Amino acid sequence: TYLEFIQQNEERDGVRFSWNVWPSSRLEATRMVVPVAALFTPLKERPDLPPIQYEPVLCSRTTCRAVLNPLCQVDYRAKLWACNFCYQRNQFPPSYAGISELNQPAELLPQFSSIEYVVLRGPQMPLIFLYVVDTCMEDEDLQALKESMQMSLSLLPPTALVGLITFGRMVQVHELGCEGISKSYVFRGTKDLSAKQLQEMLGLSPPPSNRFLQPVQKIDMNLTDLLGELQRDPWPVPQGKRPLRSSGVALSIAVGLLECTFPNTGARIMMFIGGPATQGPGMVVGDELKTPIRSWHDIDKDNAKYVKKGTKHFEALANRAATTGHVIDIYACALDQTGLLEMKCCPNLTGGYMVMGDSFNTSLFKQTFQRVFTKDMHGQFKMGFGGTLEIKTSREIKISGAIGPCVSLNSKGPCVSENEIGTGGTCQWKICGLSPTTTLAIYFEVVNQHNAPIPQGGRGAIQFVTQYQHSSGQRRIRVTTIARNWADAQTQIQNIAASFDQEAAAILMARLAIYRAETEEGPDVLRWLDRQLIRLCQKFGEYHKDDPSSFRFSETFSLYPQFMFHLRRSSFLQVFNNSPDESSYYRHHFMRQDLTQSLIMIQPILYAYSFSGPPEPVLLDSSSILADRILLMDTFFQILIYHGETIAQWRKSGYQDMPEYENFRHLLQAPVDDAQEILHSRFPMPRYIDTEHGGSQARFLLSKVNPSPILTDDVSLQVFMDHLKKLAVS
Ligand SMILES: [Zn+2]
Repeated sequence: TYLEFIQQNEERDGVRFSWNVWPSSRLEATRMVVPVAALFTPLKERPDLPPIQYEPVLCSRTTCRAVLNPLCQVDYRAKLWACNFCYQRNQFPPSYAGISELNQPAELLPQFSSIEYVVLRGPQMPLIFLYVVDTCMEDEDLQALKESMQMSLSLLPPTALVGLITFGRMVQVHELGCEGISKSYVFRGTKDLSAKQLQEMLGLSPPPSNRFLQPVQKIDMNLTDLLGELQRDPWPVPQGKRPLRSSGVALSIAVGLLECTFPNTGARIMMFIGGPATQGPGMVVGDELKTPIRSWHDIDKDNAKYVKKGTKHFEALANRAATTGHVIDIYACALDQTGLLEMKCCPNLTGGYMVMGDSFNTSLFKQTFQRVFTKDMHGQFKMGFGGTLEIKTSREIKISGAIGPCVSLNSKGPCVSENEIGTGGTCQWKICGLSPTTTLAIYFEVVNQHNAPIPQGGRGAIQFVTQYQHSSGQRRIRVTTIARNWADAQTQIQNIAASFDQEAAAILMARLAIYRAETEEGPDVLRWLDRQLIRLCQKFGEYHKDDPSSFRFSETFSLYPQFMFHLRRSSFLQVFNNSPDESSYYRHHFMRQDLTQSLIMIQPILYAYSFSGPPEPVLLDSSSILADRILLMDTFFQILIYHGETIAQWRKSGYQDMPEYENFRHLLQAPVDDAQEILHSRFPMPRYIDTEHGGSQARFLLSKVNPSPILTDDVSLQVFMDHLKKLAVS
């Protein structure tokens, strides 16, 4: 089964390919409109497998150096292995001399196609956490933020190094390790500062001691008291004015601080803001409340003064922190926009988190901020730091590029395609921050000539190697080797077509579309998206020419156009009903999510709970809203519960509470158990809504159903389908 294949290979290798059978011909690979691409989760949580306590064995050929993997043929008589990539014959290290067919090392076993090594790379390093805190907010929000930060301090490893940079109109860099007296350097939040500047201005260069960054359990009590001591920015806010907030200067100081003290090691720069930057480089809006912040209309009509300048400021800091190996988080809670559009590149490129909300004094934020510090079954943070991702391919496949939370390392080589996609031109990327959630999209190109024979073994291989700093300080190397069969398209079209993963392809094409819209500022992303959908219909559909009623799709393709119908009208591509900060927020989380959550984002799921049936997903239509059943809707960003008319009065009357009807008792608790399960797992925490037929709060449900570029923009899926069928049969 291909369903069973897709599911097993993601659970084991954390990979979802657009096509699980690849065409031998580079010419026919183009003719299949969706490229050979994969969603890749490098740290896919794998509790069944143990960590391997020795060094990976590497192919001795200089131009290759691939890791020993289960696809390598082994001469158990001669104690040699042949690399599946370059066919070099390699000897095993003398530790393996007792290798045999029935007693082979872990890396050769098919259960370890995905494997993690624990290696020794010199001195261990403690985790670093730099809190950059906005103090231009109300005392309630500031006090609530103080609790969450004190709480996070209690969870950090005892050896972890912490530091505090507070800022309002001024930027104050605090000094730790000093007890009985505390110093602080104060900067104007009006001028920018470089690394070499800050080093000389702060005078920088077996228990270790740095002035600005100190161990947690060693200076634990002084800081948690200080966070409670922290009060508002003392400057008064005049009439109709916004506080002078200089977040861009504080971030530049925070980035430059770690840059010339602890470069090239794990560090989180966590910026908390309760409003937009109003002063200094990186400013998003003036201090006059008379002038509104932003809108997609203002920037479109070129009426946004501070957008282009401020964006360049944060882009410069993002590439400095990514080059240094540092993570930048942004926790923004305010009643209005905070500048996420101009700041998105800092978490987007370093793998840092982006969190939205109305205030810090909400359940939503407090629960989200502690999910950041979720520990695994061994008591260690689920965070990884300074990940280097190297990909190696068979000589018939080249790498077009990657799309997701990463930065290119500019590693050229034979596997790198000349035609680039996303973050391309390299076979290595840096990912400063990652978790078992982090999912990149890698795009490949079949290079084998059209009339060339099928490659040697009949299957193409791809190896993913991820070296990262574990949250325990250990150096880990995660290796995943996959293989898919080559196919002669001239004789095996149905084999290729049957291996199509429509869910993976839809998301893989979505990342292309969103990257092309958000980056490079494409004007007609939909016209590309519509054209590719029509070709896929013309290629893999069944029809008689000029007969739209004849058109049909097999089960392997039938869901793809519906995905495209919701994608092209979703908030990731149509932004003019959200604020620029909101649009950047949705795209930030989509670009780093697995397949399951990505499908939920593009096409929200609607489960119906009715008698005489288990919970069944139903069409996102007003027709699904029936009186007999209770429906759950997941939007990823939000969860909603809705009860029909007849069920609404049953519950208020209390038949649930009757000892007669245990029948109704479990029907109104089943979706709440299911909703609460998604609540306490997803990151960030989604906002939750429970409503009924009266539905004062049920407006978002109806706004997601029946809500009101060659293909039609009509809201009715059928009208979109009948137009797609018409064009596919031309
Ligand atoms: Zn090799």
